[PDB]
Amino acid sequence: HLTPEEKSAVTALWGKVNVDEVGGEALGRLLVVYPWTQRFFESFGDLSTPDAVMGNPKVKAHGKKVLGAFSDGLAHLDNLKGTFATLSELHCDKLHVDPENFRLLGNVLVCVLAHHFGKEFTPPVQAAYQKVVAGVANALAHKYH
Amino acid sequence: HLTPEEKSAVTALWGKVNVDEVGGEALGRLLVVYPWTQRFFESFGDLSTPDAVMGNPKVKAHGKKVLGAFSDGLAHLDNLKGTFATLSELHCDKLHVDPENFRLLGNVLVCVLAHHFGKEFTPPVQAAYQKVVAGVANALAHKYH
Amino acid sequence: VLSPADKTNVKAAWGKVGAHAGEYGAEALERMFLSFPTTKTYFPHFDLSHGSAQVKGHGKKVADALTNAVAHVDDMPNALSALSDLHAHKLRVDPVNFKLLSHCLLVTLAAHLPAEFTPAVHASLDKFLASVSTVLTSKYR
Amino acid sequence: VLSPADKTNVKAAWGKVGAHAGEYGAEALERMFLSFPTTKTYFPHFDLSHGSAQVKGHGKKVADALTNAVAHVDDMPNALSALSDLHAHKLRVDPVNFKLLSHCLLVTLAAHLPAEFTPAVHASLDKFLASVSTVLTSKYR
Ligand code: HEM
Ligand code: HEM
Ligand code: HEM
Ligand code: HEM
Ligand SMILES: O=C(O)[C@@H](COP(=O)(O)O)OP(=O)(O)O
Repeated sequence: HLTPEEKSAVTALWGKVNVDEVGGEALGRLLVVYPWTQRFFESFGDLSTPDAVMGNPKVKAHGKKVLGAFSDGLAHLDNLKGTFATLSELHCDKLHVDPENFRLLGNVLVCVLAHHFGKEFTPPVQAAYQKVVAGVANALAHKYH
Repeated sequence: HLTPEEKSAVTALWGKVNVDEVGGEALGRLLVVYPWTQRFFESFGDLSTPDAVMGNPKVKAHGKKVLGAFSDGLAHLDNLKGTFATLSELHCDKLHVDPENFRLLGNVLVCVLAHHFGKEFTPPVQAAYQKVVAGVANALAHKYH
Repeated sequence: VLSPADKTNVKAAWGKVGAHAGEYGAEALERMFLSFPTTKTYFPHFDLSHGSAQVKGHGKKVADALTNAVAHVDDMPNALSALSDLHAHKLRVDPVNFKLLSHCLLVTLAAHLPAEFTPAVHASLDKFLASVSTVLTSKYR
Repeated sequence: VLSPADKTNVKAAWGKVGAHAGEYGAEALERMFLSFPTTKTYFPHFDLSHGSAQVKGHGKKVADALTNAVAHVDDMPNALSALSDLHAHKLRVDPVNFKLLSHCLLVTLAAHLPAEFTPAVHASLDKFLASVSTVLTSKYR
């Protein structure tokens, strides 16, 4: 998957991330750019407009939890399958969440990281993160049956 | 992965396959159903209508070598990557073929297996072949950089 | 866009489906749940076992929408508007799934139409299923 | 479709692209080649190294076409008629690839427009580029 220079650059950039704000903002953007994804959160309240979504505390709170697990996954870049196995079985058997949502969240995350770091989210850094979000998507999807 | 029953269903169905024939039939149909794939065969001559494709002798001669390699891979289900390693290198470095073509041919191939075998290509037999064609395709896209 | 030969082809193939549309609809769904297990995340309320009544009933509705699309093949955005709304606003099935079902419907037809599933008809049905899908997701955002 | 709002959003972000379009296209392309290597199969005739001249030129060409598209948002099928004939009849790039360049174009914009890349605008740009991609592949079969 990642070369060692890629592993390094990812860790390097992650350590400057405020996982709380980035998670809220990513899930927020997910619900706004791909509205059908709101289907899993009707109990979150007002998701009627973009600021209503980005401002929604349940969206923000779920975003933080989700990106937290993701973040914890960045310490398992050698066996993401193993680290998300439980969360994968959960998202399938219990939450009935279509894995494509994990890929859509992945790209929104990449756009958020780019938006936050500007110039520093270099083409090479992005390439490394594309490998990671694709790995986390596949790992999360690994157990669906 | 395939379960020992899926491997059996696959090998047994493949034993009934005229490989040269299925090869010409799947390549031809890929070129008719997704005509943009004809971009790699300007040297094959006339590809203007469905019959001009299906009956083109260069398209038939080529389907033969393509499904022949595919057929060999089926005798190596536990090691598709190594089996297809040198053809992966060639399709990337020399022919410059986008791997998405391998997935489109995988699906056309499943359609040709169902059309030929009729009821005998049962939904459980199809699931087994879906894993095989996705496997070949991932195996042929592996050496791309 | 569907050409005159495309429509002739769809109509010929679908015409031969005839009274079996419901059954074929159900078989394509089973092929899909079996081949693409992630698609089952949209039916947690269905007993999905072979031959279930829920799946049988749903296949008939899917095949009936398609039979309608063929009858109104030159006016699909309108003939499918209600269904399109249903999918964009409530079901919200992610778009990548229509291709999976479309593939399983083509496989189901191939399996059943030895004489009619020619390279040409296969090309036209694919374009048709792709067009029905685009209409059904056209209002997603 | 693109709403009257999506159009106002697209014009504003793109207006802010200024004489930078060439550099951002080239950047979008470099990001795409590096992140999704299978896209390089379409340019075995380009030097694809960083700061490569052909990439810089193609980048400008791609940007200018979008700039023309933004200016003709209401009527893109037409503004892009010739470029869609070109991708459908000669280049024949597989459709899976347009979503990859589009993503890369958004990452590029976000990385350069912190002020303007709001959630809503991110939404509109995404719809716009998929709409462009759709026109570009509408004549493929
Ligand atoms: C990016 C990979 C993702 C990770 C790392 C992740 C992780 C998590 C975690 C930590 C939980 C709580 C599990 C527990 O009960 O202990 C969860 C729940 C959930 N996730 Fe995921 N998730 C991801 C993406 C998604 C996406 C994209 C959607 C759909 C838009 C989604 C929908 C849900 C739902 C609905 C729940 C339950 C919500 C609730 O009960 O309030 N997840 N996720
Ligand atoms: C199951 C997938 C595939 C297999 C097993 C396969 C295998 C082969 C074989 C064994 C060769 C001959 C290699 C040589 O000439 O040294 C070949 C050549 C070639 N393949 Fe593939 N192939 C696959 C699918 C594809 C697809 C999907 C296309 C493109 C639509 C493609 C395009 C070509 C081309 C352009 C050549 C060279 C033809 C020529 O000599 O003019 N292949 N392939
Ligand atoms: C050929 C494309 C499709 C057509 C023509 C179509 C047609 C239909 C129709 C006619 C209904 C019944 C509406 C009613 O009850 O009034 C429906 C509902 C539904 N469809 Fe779609 N559908 C298609 C693809 C999809 C796909 C790809 C999936 C998911 C993988 C999906 C998921 C569902 C579900 C979850 C329902 C609710 C069924 C229930 O609870 O009974 N559909 N669709
Ligand atoms: C946002 C969608 C796209 C836009 C607006 C766009 C724009 C253009 C333009 C303006 C040309 C120049 C043609 C001329 O000089 O007459 C062209 C060429 C070309 N495009 Fe597209 N394109 C898009 C996506 C794609 C994709 C996704 C690929 C590949 C992954 C691609 C690959 C090509 C290639 C290889 C050429 C030939 C370039 C050369 O020989 O120098 N295009 N495109
Ligand atoms: O890592 C690998 O060598 C293979 C094994 O898994 P599959 O290809 O079967 O998913 O791919 P990856 O884990 O990246 O998805």
